[PDB]
Amino acid sequence: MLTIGVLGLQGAVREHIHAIEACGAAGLVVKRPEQLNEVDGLILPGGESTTMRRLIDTYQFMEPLREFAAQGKPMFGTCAGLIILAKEIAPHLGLLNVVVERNSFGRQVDSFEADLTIKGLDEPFTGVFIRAPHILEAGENVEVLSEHNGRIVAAKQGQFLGCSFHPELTEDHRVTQLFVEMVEEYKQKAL
Repeated sequence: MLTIGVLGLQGAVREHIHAIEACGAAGLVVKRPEQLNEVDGLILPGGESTTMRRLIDTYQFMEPLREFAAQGKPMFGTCAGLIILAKEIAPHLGLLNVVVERNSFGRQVDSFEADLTIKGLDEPFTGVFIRAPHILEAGENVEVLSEHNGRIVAAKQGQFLGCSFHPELTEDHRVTQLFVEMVEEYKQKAL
């Protein structure tokens, strides 16, 4: 069976692990780069991308994360991790071909929920947005999974998955399951 990592340098990880476990996979909190060899896919979560990036440097994760990607292993950037996985205008990994802008809303108005139609899910999914990054543009190689008021909020590209909301702050595990299916799909093809 599958093991999915959650990068554990910064921010909350307990809910992501719970969601992974709820989908029938094993969860591992990844605190050191060598542990990437122990998982079949990786969630990159976090709340504070700048903080997260500084820690990524401190703990020397950047090149291991690039090698993990090169192995074909799925990676799911949620909320801040979307920033780490994708591009900015115009560093981090630049693996997912979308340009992302950091949140600009103040602390008293930076959160909302919205019911989303997500490709691959039948019933709407309650998206939890908290200082959500904004995707400004998606490349031609990127599959849009969900949009809300004209803004791309979930996207997929091969082994990469990204969303700007928190799919783990709910008891609805259908978005995590989409990711688990990508990992299962990698696991089947892996030689």
